[PDB]
Amino acid sequence: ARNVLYPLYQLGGPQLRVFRTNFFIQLVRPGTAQPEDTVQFRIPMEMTRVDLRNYLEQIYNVPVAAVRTRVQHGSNRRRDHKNVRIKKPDYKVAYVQLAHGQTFTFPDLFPEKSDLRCPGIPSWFGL
Amino acid sequence: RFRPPTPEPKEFLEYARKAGLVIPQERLERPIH
Amino acid sequence: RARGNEYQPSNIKRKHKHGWVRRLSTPAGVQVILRRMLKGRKSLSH
Amino acid sequence: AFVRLTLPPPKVVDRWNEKRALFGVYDNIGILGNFEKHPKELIKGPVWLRGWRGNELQRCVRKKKFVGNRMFIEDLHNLNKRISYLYKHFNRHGKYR
Amino acid sequence: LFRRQYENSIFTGSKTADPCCYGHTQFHLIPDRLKRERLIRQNQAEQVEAVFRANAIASLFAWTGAQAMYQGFWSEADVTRPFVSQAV
Amino acid sequence: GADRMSKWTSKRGPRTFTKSRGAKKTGIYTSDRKFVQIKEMVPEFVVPDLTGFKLKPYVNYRAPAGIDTPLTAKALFQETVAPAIEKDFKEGTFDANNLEKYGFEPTQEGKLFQLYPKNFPR
Amino acid sequence: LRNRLTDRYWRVQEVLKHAQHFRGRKNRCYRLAVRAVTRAF
Amino acid sequence: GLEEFFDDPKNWGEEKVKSGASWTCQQLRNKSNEDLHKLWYVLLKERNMLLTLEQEAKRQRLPMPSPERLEKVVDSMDNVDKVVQEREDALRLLQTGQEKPRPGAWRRDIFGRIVWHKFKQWPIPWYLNKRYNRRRFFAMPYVDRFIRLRIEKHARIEARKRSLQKKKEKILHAKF
Amino acid sequence: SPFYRYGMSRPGSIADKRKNPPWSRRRPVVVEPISDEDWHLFCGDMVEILEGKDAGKQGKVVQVVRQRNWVVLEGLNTHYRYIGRTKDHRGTMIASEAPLLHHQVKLVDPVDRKPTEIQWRFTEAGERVRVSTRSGRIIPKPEFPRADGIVPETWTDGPKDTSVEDALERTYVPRLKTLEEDVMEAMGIQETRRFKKVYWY
RNA sequence: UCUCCAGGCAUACGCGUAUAACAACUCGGAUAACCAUUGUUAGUUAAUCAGAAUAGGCAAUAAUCACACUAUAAAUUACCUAUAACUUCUCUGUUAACCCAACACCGGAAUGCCUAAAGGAAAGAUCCAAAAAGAUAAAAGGAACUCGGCAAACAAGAACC
RNA sequence: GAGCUACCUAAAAACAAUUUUAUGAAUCAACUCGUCUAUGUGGCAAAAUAGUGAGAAGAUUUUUAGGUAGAGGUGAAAAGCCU
RNA sequence: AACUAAUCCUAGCCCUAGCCCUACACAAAUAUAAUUAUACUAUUAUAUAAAUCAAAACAUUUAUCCUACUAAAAGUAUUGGAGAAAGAAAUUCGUAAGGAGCUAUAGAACUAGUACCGCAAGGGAAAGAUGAAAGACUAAUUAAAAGUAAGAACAAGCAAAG
Ligand SMILES: [Mg+2]
Ligand SMILES: [Mg+2]
Ligand SMILES: [Mg+2]
Ligand SMILES: [Mg+2]
Ligand SMILES: [Mg+2]
Ligand SMILES: [Mg+2]
Ligand SMILES: [Mg+2]
Ligand SMILES: [Mg+2]
Ligand SMILES: [Mg+2]
Ligand SMILES: [Mg+2]
Ligand SMILES: [Mg+2]
Ligand SMILES: [Mg+2]
Ligand SMILES: [Mg+2]
Ligand SMILES: [Mg+2]
Ligand SMILES: [Mg+2]
Ligand SMILES: [Mg+2]
Ligand SMILES: [Mg+2]
Ligand SMILES: [Mg+2]
Ligand SMILES: [Mg+2]
Ligand SMILES: [Mg+2]
Ligand SMILES: [Mg+2]
Ligand SMILES: [Mg+2]
Ligand SMILES: [Mg+2]
Ligand SMILES: [Mg+2]
Ligand SMILES: [Mg+2]
Ligand SMILES: [Mg+2]
Ligand SMILES: [Mg+2]
Ligand SMILES: [Mg+2]
Ligand SMILES: [Mg+2]
Ligand SMILES: [Mg+2]
Ligand SMILES: [Mg+2]
Repeated sequence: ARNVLYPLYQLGGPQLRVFRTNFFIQLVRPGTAQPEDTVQFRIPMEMTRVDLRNYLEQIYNVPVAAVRTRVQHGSNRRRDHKNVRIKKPDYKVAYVQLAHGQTFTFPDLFPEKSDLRCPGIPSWFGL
Repeated sequence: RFRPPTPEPKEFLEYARKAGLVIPQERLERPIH
Repeated sequence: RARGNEYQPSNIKRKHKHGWVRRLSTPAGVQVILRRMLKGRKSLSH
Repeated sequence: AFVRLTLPPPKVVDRWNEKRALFGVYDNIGILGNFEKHPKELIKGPVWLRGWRGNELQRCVRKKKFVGNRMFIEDLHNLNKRISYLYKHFNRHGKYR
Repeated sequence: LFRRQYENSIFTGSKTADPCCYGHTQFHLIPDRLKRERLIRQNQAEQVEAVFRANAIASLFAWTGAQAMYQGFWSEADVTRPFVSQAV
Repeated sequence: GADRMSKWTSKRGPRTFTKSRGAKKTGIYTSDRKFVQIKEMVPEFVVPDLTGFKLKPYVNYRAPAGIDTPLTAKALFQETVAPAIEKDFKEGTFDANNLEKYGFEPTQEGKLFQLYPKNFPR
Repeated sequence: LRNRLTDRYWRVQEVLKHAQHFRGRKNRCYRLAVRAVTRAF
Repeated sequence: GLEEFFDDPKNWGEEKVKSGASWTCQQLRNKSNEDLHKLWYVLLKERNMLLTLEQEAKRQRLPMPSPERLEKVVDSMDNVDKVVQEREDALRLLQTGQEKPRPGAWRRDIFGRIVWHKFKQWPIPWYLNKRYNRRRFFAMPYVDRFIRLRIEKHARIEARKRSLQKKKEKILHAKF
Repeated sequence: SPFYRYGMSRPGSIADKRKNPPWSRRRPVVVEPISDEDWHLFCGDMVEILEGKDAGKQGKVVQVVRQRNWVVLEGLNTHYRYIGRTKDHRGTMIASEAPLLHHQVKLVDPVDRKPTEIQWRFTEAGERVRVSTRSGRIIPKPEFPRADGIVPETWTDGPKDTSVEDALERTYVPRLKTLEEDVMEAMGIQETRRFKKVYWY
């Protein structure tokens, strides 16, 4: 969970449990070409790769073998009408390699596939 | 010194046609009569 | 020699010379921040 | 020069509103009221110049006397500097000695 | 798999002047990070053997290849004799 | 010529400059630079069994909404604690000392979930 | 700007009408037209 | 599985998708704490699917079908979050009487302002921490002038603000 | 934004974001402020046009822009325009309604159709109701279709929509336990370790 | 494909999306093509590259292939004694033709490897006037030029105040 | 305000080939410097270009971080340098 | 027979009057190279304001600056290179929302302490204009500035005057 306090842990302390999770993730189509097992996610910047593994395995029951993450810099070059820089939010991209030989390919959503001889005179006139 | 280059923005259609835009259709709140 | 390139950027030097922690170190530097807050500056320090 | 190309909206002055109609009443409150009140007590304005008149240097000093200690820092700085500007002009500069 | 630019080296375990220019056997110890228990925990149980195979192919290809270039064989003069080595 | 307005992040500066993006720590760095992850420090997602659950994301437009009555301590106290104390007072088995009997906790220390200072996340 | 001169247009026209038959910028530019008109007078 | 990140296969490509009303707070209050815990994850899976569909629409440069569905989901999660917050708040008040879950205090900073300070968790007491003792919760006398300048600056803004409202009503009364 | 001018097009629509771009600084429109209590015109109320092109013609309200004190009547105060104009085709001629200010219209008595001024007053139950200034009478609040197009009576829930009774079922049992404790007990999680001392400061 | 030129590839520092695709053809490139421009969408993936327990006791003998060899400017946590803990992988950097010089500035810019296998194009079309700038050749003479052998030279040697 | 420059502190770097010797020695690159002439003079450049030159194992050059501040600092004294 | 242009009215502002204030606003982050969830290295204004300037130089001195109720006593007593200048008291008196202000080069610098300039302290802009309705296709009004175009010039000269 994000924007919440985690109890400080000291030797012998309990397990840290989050009953309701503030993390929301979205599955995105890869920009470059990825192995069939690999899956891309966009995740909140405060999520760790450990969080994604347990998040997917428990909420969605997806067996995960590896997770890789990167932080993408958002562009700050576009300027508004007052010449003030506009910021695209920075985000974190997670690469999930499925386990058990399982394969996934992004689905294809949105499968949907007068008279030339009397010019300039209104035709309504019957005279 | 100098003055800044404000881009200084029947015209919206050209603006969005050159730039390209996603114009989602809108449900008319009042039905046309 | 050609002048005009007296600025040799370095983030370590910049944050040490004009940074938040540096400005608060002495009372005169704290008053630098107080002036800028009163003026309304968007950037109090580097 | 350039001039307006259309006439400005007509200006209407109502001459018999309450303020205009009853203007000047109770100005002889003294002679017609046994002198309990002076007419200068009926003036509404800044505290330092009710029933008083002076040149700019005199007005600056009198404002300082009345509200000087309740003024803002920036205003008191400007007021004090205006006094010194006017003092040096009226006492050192001019055609007549 | 990540790219870097640094010295290119072909080595068999000794320099070309060394008379012992051939290979008999290599013994490899897998790091604890790749051992059986950790892989099973990570749910990559099918990779337990894969770790062994990858190390041999890379380890032996480099060692058998490096021996060949100690004998003068390269991509434009391909080996006339198969070069053999084994590893555990 | 440095940019004073953009946010200071770990992407900027020399290699030595590093700082976090807001992710919570999950372990400790020992001497000689060994990272030791602590299992308890890693959050656990407690997910319930949703089999046979009748509630779905959206609701009937035909379902009447209710008048808002935000919960107050008085309303909570009356619903839960008033029935016992009132019945006990009639029975006469009541005293100030035994408020724990009705659910009062003199102190939060020793509880896994403490209401103040809060020691659990949402 | 409590008080601003509002007749400058007609003041300019007075000098200009006496200069319209000159050649050059003397016939249209007040600063040059004014001097040329006086010499004519 | 990963199938849950996408809508029903039939719905793909459809111009619109029918959705019901979002949960209101009062309806949620009827449900038990255990039910809300399950209902949260039901909403979360729907939210992830809608966030997923929103991005794919942008990638394809197409309008997102029935974008109101996302708004309804976000509202319900706020209501579920709110109702649970109320229940904890009342229970905290009854057993402790505290108005905030987190400790804090009113403190004056080195610039002479009064700011609420939110406490942090440490393993050692405050008098032994050397990183805490560098932080100053007091202002030296050279701040006194700047304190007055703020009050006078604020007084000017409010006086201007009152004056303008009076002028605006004059325009209304003349117009009407 | 202080300069956003309210128009007939709904706020946030493509037309609105072109009629009111961020850089627009048009002159404010002067609106006689009207209290939420004072305002008495509602969608579906029949009203009469006091003056104008269609003065004396009664109509039905279909839209209200309260920021402009506007009431829009169906089929009245209509000028003509082309909709769907394209390069190849002219479009279709239609009559477009224009806004009418509140003071240019009056509400209509139901039984006797006349422009009766009304006054707000409570009832026996206590609900606020409009009453005619003359011929004192209850003008009922009319029913207007929902803006989003959702008719509850016709609505039939599809998948992912909770059924009525299930939404209205009561399962809450008041107790002095947080949501955290309830779930752990219900799910049977056991934790006997306790957090060490933390010095909040 | 041809003709010709000869500091290129990495890292550090710095910069901060200029990266890539598409669509645009207003603004930006000192012009066009095309885009470095505008809008939209994407991107940089690391346990090895790179970044971020306590208390005592004690040290004579450089480096340079370290041997010989001398020298002078005299020159780099370890090992022990006790205590304590008793299986760990999270976080962050990773794009580009890039930076400092108001500019797509003939300037400035550290290190490793290598010297053409890498990287590049001096001419928009035409015309061959003066004056101006640069390169090459010189009949006979050889400082007569000039403030002065300045500049240039098939010279670059010798001496003296 | 010492990210330029003057000087300093700490931690680091670079110097091929050739001859002498055993070196603030020699020839000459990289590198540092800027002698003389021409071009340029709102220029490529608010001090450059092209040639020609001086040093090039040292009082050498270069990199990174720190220090000294205007009644002052620094100075192999040019009243030089301190954006 | 028109291009470049021009016209415009309200965004706000100004001075008073009145008035102590109790605006200090979700979660989270931040004094670490601020805005980086936990130990390491702990934390702290200032001794007298000076000078310009006046004294036609300058060297003691030079109103306000460096505030203690109004009107009078009074520019009086006094103080002073007895020069320039400075200047009391005793005592008496005292019960109370507006504009012959600005209207886009004006009024606040302000559409903004932003863009931009500067290593930093710091400096610091410019501008808008349809209508009841744009779910009426975003209007009109003007021989009107300089500048041009329509329409290069035709012995001889402060360019005009008779
Ligand atoms: Mg990484
Ligand atoms: Mg500069
Ligand atoms: Mg430098
Ligand atoms: Mg590109
Ligand atoms: Mg293109
Ligand atoms: Mg582009
Ligand atoms: Mg490393
Ligand atoms: Mg790269
Ligand atoms: Mg140029
Ligand atoms: Mg090549
Ligand atoms: Mg070329
Ligand atoms: Mg040519
Ligand atoms: Mg020659
Ligand atoms: Mg010859
Ligand atoms: Mg001669
Ligand atoms: Mg001679
Ligand atoms: Mg010569
Ligand atoms: Mg330095
Ligand atoms: Mg050498
Ligand atoms: Mg030498
Ligand atoms: Mg030499
Ligand atoms: Mg020499
Ligand atoms: Mg020196
Ligand atoms: Mg000398
Ligand atoms: Mg200087
Ligand atoms: Mg004097
Ligand atoms: Mg003096
Ligand atoms: Mg202004
Ligand atoms: Mg201004
Ligand atoms: Mg003209
Ligand atoms: Mg003549």
